[PDB]
Amino acid sequence: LLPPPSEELALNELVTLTCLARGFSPKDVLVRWLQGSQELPREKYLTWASRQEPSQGTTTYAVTSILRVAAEDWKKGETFSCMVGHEALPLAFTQKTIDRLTHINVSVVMAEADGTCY
Amino acid sequence: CHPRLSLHRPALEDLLLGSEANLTCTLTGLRDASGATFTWTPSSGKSAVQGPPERDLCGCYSVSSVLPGCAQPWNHGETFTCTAAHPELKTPLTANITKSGNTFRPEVHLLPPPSEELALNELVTLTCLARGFSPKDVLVRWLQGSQELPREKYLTWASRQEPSQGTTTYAVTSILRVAAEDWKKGETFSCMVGHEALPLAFTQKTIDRLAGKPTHINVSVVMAEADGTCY
Amino acid sequence: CHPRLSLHRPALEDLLLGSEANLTCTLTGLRDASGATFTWTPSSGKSAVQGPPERDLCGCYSVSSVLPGCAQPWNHGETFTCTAAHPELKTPLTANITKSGNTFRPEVHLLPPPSEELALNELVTLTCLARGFSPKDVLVRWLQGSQELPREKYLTWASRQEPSQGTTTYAVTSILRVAAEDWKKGETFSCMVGHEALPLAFTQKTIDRLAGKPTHINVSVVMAEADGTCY
Amino acid sequence: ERIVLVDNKCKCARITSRIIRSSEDPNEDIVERNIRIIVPLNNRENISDPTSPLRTRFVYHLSDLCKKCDPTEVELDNQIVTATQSNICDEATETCYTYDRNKCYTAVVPLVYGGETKMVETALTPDACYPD
Ligand SMILES: *[C@@H]1O[C@H](CO)[C@@H](O[C@@H]2O[C@H](CO)[C@@H](O[C@@H]3O[C@H](CO)[C@@H](O)[C@H](O)[C@@H]3O)[C@H](O)[C@H]2NC(C)=O)[C@H](O)[C@H]1NC(C)=O
Ligand SMILES: *[C@@H]1O[C@H](CO)[C@@H](O)[C@H](O)[C@H]1NC(C)=O
Ligand SMILES: *[C@@H]1O[C@H](CO)[C@@H](O)[C@H](O)[C@H]1NC(C)=O
Repeated sequence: LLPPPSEELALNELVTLTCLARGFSPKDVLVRWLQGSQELPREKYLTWASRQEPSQGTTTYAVTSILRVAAEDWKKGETFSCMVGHEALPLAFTQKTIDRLTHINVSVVMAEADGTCY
Repeated sequence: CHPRLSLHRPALEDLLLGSEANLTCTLTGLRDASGATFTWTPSSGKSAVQGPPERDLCGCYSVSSVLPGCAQPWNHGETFTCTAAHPELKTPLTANITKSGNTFRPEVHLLPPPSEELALNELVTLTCLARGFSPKDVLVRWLQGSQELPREKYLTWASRQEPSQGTTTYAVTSILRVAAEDWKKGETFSCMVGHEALPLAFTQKTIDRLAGKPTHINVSVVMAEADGTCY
Repeated sequence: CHPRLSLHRPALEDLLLGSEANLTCTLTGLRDASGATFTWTPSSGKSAVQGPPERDLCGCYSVSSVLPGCAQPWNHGETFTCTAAHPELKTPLTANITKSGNTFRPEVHLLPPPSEELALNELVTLTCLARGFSPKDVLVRWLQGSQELPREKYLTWASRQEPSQGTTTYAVTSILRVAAEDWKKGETFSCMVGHEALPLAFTQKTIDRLAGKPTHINVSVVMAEADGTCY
Repeated sequence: ERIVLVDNKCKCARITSRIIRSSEDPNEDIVERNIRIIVPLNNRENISDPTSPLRTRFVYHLSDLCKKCDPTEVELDNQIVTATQSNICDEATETCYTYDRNKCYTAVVPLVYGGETKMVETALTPDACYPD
């Protein structure tokens, strides 16, 4: 799952979120989208069909889907996930990797030094 | 008077955007009146326009015409023969024009403004630069976000050749001056370059702030009761 | 056809680096190359020797002359009054010349090399941009360390006018490609620009690798209750 | 901390820099830039006595710290020409933040001597105004 692009956080109109599924053998797959706690209708996002991915050795697949939500609520900190089903998975489970949004370190030194410059 | 050597190819500014390619080939040398003779060896449904003459070196005239044959024979390698004839001496040096070979790509750089102009709150300036391309034909346009600016806001110099080691190459620059409030807002700008040795005929570069930002910053605040300055 | 009279200014190079400001006076559009006489109104070193009746439109006559005299009166704003009295006209006609007012002094900037060009370790580019000057004459030289590089190692474009912010000003650019070893080692490079509006007639900018974008920045702010004298 | 780029005394700022080069991976090195500011907590805005409160805002622009304008000498072909080195120091008008240890600063105050009043001169930094 990927965080949104930077340029959508400039005019602050809407925000798109991409879900990528890659590399399986049997070519039947579902994708379900959800915001917060409730799942969404199938007519509220766009999803593709799966095509054979070019790769060395063996033949696998891929699929993609996107969904556009507002700007201020993603500034607020609501939560998403992307529940991709399959046949060969023991529970057909999700991935919820999303945040509301830099490396900082703050220290205080009492510095009993014998002698230095400044 | 004496016949000379002259060349005229199709225009790149209409070859990369539209399909209004016109061939017009030249051979001059003026002593007599209209004794017109052509070579258009592909003439597959084209009618050559001719018009009135214009001003020359106090009396002389010169002639040419136009073929609209943009069915891709030029970027294939047809040789498009140019050769005059007259009741005169039948010894021409001839012109035979085609898409040339041994071509190289340009390499494009877009530069940030100098820091002296930033601390004054006036217009700031940007610089585009391309160098290393083998024929001397190129187009340069500017953008602001996604809007192409009108072409009377910016200055572009010509295309000149470089000092080199054997292989000959060319270079070109251009500048664009924008207001400091637009820079400090966060609006982006771009330089587009067209050339015929590029496979998709265009390249872009983009610039704003936050592009050459440094990656490490140490800030230490030394309070009172702890001054230790050395000379 | 038509005979006219034209007057060129002295070149910039021999006025600044030297002082010998030879002038010239050109009429073109005649066909009898023996009769020509010229006349200047200030003439103390009056021996103005005429030039050769060189080539013209298919070998016609076109003659000019030169008045010697060096650069003390030209800077104070004198006037010169060349006129011609050839026998292919029934009139003597005259133009004049004067060191122009309404001038502005240029702003020079050196730009550090691009980041992407340093990752390949072959050669790097330095750019010199000078801007906002009112006449159409400028000089650009380059130096390594304190040694002036020879003129065939850098490329300089021409002087053109930039879009109008009220009154007319001009611009020029120049590039120089040096080895990526002695940039990283720490040699210094200078761009020098000469123009008539600058007070000492020259200005310089020097750059090296230390005076560019750094990677690390350490900031130390020390508050001093003691005194305000800055030892 | 090896090569001094500027050591300015009207604003009391100092900037040094240094290349420290790794031999492995010759495509990446590091270039260091050190800045030291000393803030006076008891100076006035203009330097006379009754001006204004304590200066409480201190502004440093890097292009005005590093500015260099005293002329230099360049040898072009076989010639010595005098060049300037900056665009922006038109003559002062700079506001200084600290005193300078080798320059001295005076003021003028009127006092009375029974009859009319004089134009008494007063030292503000006494170590540097000694007449010799
Ligand atoms: C910072 O404060 C100083 C001290 O007041 C200012 O310097 C002085 O300002 C006065 C006020 O205009 C100037 O007065 C002139 O004094 C002469 C006597 O020397 C008198 O004959 C004139 O008629 C006039 O009144 C004076 O030129 C000036 N400079 C000195 C004494 O050296 C200073 O201008 C202040 N700076 C700012 C930025 O406010
Ligand atoms: C075209 O004319 C030039 C003129 O010298 C000649 O060298 C060249 O061979 C000609 N092209 C062909 C295909 O003959
Ligand atoms: C100088 O030129 C001006 C304008 O071109 C005109 O007065 C005349 O041609 C000349 N006058 C004198 C006094 O030389």
